[PDB]
Amino acid sequence: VATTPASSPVTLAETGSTLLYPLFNLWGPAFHERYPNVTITAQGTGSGAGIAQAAAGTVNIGASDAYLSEGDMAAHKGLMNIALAISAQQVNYNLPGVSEHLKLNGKVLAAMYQGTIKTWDDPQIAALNPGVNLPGTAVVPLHRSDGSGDTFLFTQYLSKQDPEGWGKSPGFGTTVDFPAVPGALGENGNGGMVTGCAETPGCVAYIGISFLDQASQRGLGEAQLGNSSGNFLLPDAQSIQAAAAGFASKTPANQAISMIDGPAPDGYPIINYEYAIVNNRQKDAATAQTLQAFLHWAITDGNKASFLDQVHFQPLPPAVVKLSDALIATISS
Repeated sequence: VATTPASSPVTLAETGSTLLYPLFNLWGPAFHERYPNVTITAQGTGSGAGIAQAAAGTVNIGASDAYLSEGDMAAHKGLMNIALAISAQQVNYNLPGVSEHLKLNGKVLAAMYQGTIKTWDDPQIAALNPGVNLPGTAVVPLHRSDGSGDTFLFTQYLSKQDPEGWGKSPGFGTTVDFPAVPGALGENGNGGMVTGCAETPGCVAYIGISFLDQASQRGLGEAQLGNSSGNFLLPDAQSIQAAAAGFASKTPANQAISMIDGPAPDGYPIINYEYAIVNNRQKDAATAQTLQAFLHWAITDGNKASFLDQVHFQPLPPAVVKLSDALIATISS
């Protein structure tokens, strides 16, 4: 693995995951400060564009919260997903006056997105939140309009917890045919989800953890999500470090692994690796070497708390760092 960038000016273009975007805005300047000859550009366009453009050769780095499907790998040989850090997703809602962190699970959320739960005081919700005065506000299940990693993560949670329902249809993916129910409205990017949700009381939205602060500032509630052990957790360092322990020794060599709804009793149900989608063959030697240098930097120096703590991510455990490096090292020209 090349740990030093070429000396000639090189530009690494990135695009994709709005979830990973805030972090790339920190990494980019830091690396550039260290190696002035290297220019890093990034844009928040959603995981879909990330996968699409990296595959088309339009950018050097596609950012994605979703791993490549077996189909994607077969269609674009040389394309791989390298883990860079661990992140998570929370479920925000707009219910002014409700102080508590409402408890929800994949079964109840699937019902909301399927239109069977139409109000916030529905029996299925009250059963999970005894003592809370739930309003009769109508539920408005919002979803991402653009191909999104958050959609992939959310719909996998729903699919795992509701195998016979959501699991069968519409299943999961970066783009999903959401049930056409009242309020099934589309919003662009995580920002759009925050903004959309804050707009009208009763909204529900799956939003990436790096937008947690913004969501709170807008006065949105944050749900406690139930895991398979019957526990309801908030996404924080503790619950994510606990959920990751479930897959630290079980990550495949190609790193395509779902860490959704794991077995850790105290683990948060929606965590995931953030991926750099990159092609095994680059423009020239200088560019291949610089991309390697940057990616290895990102998973070592870039994984320090000074960086990750700002967007609420956790670092990759060592065995995984090793696997990423092994993939970084195949980047040639």
